[PDB]
Amino acid sequence: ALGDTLTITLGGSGGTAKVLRKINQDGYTSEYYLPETSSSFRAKVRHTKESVKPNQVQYERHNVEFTETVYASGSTPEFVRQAYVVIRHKVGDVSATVSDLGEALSFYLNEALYGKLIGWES
Amino acid sequence: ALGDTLTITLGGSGGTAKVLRKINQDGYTSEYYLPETSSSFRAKVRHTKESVKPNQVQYERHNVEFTETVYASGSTPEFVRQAYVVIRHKVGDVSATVSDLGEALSFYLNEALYGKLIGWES
Amino acid sequence: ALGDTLTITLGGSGGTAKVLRKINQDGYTSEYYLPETSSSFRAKVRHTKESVKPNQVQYERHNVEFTETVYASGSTPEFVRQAYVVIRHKVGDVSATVSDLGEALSFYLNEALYGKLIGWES
Amino acid sequence: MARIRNRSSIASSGMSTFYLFGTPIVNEEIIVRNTEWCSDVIGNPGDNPLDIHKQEWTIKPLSGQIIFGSGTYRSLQCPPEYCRGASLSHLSLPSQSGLGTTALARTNPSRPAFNLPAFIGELRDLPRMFKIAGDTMLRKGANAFLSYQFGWKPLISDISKALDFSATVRTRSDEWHRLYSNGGLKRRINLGVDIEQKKENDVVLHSSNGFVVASHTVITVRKTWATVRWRPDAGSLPPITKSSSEKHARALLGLGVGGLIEGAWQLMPWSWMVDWFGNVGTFLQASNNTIGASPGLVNIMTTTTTNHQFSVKRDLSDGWIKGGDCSATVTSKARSQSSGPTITASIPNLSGRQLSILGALGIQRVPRHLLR
Ligand SMILES: [Ca+2]
Ligand SMILES: [Ca+2]
Repeated sequence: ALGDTLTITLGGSGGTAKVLRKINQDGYTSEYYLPETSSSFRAKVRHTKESVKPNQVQYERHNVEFTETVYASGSTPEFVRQAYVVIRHKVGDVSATVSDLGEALSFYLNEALYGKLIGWES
Repeated sequence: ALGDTLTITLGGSGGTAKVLRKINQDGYTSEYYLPETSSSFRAKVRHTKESVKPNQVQYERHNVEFTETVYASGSTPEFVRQAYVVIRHKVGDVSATVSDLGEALSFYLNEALYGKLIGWES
Repeated sequence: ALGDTLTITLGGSGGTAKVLRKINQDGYTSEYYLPETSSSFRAKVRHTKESVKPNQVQYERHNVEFTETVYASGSTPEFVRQAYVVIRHKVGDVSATVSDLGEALSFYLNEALYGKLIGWES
Repeated sequence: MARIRNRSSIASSGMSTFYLFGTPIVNEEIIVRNTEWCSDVIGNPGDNPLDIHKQEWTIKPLSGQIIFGSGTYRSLQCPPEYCRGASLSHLSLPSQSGLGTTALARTNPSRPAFNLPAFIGELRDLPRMFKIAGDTMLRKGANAFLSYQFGWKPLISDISKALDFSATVRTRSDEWHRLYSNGGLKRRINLGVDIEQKKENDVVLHSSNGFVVASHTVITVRKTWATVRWRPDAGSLPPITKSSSEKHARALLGLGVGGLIEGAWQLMPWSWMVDWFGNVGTFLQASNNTIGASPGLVNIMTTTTTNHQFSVKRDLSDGWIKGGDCSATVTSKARSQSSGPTITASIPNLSGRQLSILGALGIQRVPRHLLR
């Protein structure tokens, strides 16, 4: 499922709306595309499961990424702008705890943190 | 820096606030820790450079990592939870647009998306 | 955490109060020092966790040390006085009863018992 | 002397005209006036406070035209009149407190030193030991001190070790005296970075030839750091004797046992060795393997900058008006001085291999009374 068109709204709530479309899906993966004169939008959704090895917990991983590429103009060559998240947990673990952890991570990140994190403070 | 304590609110903005404490700092690398009766909370932040290639543009990297460990109970062994983000963009490019990217992603994710996403949908 | 200075009251409650200065920090380790005309005061804090084993118990050890050294006078060389304590327990143990055991050990030691102990009274 | 200086540059200029009856009734001019003014002190070798107030603009001129009966008005390549005021200020930020005290406390370089060996007390006595031993052996041959497994070769080895120690201490003293110069030892700390962003709305950009409204956004950044220089107190330095006699002594030692058997030994520089060994011994025992130091003044520098960027709102403008985007930047810098209570610190002089050279010199196994 997940819908047919993926919406990216740069600028958070109330921003500019961009719409992609399904292109391809293989290996439990999915891709979205949108072409433009000066740039293009990529979106990929991936799933995976680690190799079973006998007496330890077995884990499943999820990944979603947004990528933005700008075509070279004049001297400036190609360059990309990408940002993604990864989730890892157990297979039979209750989903509510993982969803709450994800909500917490989303809520902590905001434009204030992005503005601050750029300074390499640590 | 940003401080010595970080607040994690499980379940998004619902509640269940958690306050980690700074434990270390080594070269733009920071991590906070907090022990609990049946769980341990730990966060990590990192910044770095790629290997220099003779004729390719340099790239920024930001990593923010959340993890969690649940202590073995009964016959159930140890297992972990985590969720982390990564941002990539070139050196010296405009910071505000890169901020808008990433925070667009953060706005996109929400509880319903995780409910769907955990179901191996794509 | 640990402030910029470590206060020590040598002689137990009601003694002369000194204040060591934060001078070094790395890998969960920190140390305090203060120079004095005839002697010096040294205090460091260390933490460590042992590596993981296939079938064993994972333990953690804390350490705290005070060290006191007096400079040479005439033909008498220098000598140092120090005393440190450690605590060891599993990774997921209950913190409160560990604190109770620590209180027990601290309460047992008093000036009279130190006097008896130094006399090699076993 | 303290001087106030004002300086400016032209950022942009343009023209706007209104026609009526086919005549340019009003053709007023617009100027953007980049401005900065500074204060500084000269003529005094000591470090002085200074501050800077500085501002620039960046404007994309308007364009378009509109026509009426026998009259028009036009603002082609005309920077907006809003820049004529250009009054801007930094956003409020949390206040710092007691930066000087914290910098002075954290910056102190005092730390423990290597422990002084026992023979440093006897350090002053080495020369006569060697002189008397050599003289007695020469007078009564080499058979002396065979009961103690001693001879010519151990004596030369010990004296060579002593020269090595003397040169090492000499070089270290030279380094300390160099350090006393050029302002002493300097250290730096960082006192945090503060970042804040806000949003503003409904900024009128033009008030003639129509009206223009634009959005407004502001960015603020502050840094803060401090530096201090630690210099040795005058008179606490070690002896700084130069040394070319050791080269001569080493040259004599190269002659071997046969040379010293000849009149060569009477060429040893005993007086220099006695004087300098006594001086270094009394200095080491006076101090405890450390040099004192005192802090100079403490300075703090706090740069502050902000960006003011605009985007044209087209919903409250005449249709012919196009463009008008512009941005502005304001920067300030400061330098200020402070001082705290008196403090003294100690820094190690020599460590480990420096002091371990002569800790096991072999002549110590002979009883003192034979020499003394
Ligand atoms: Ca924004
Ligand atoms: Ca929830």
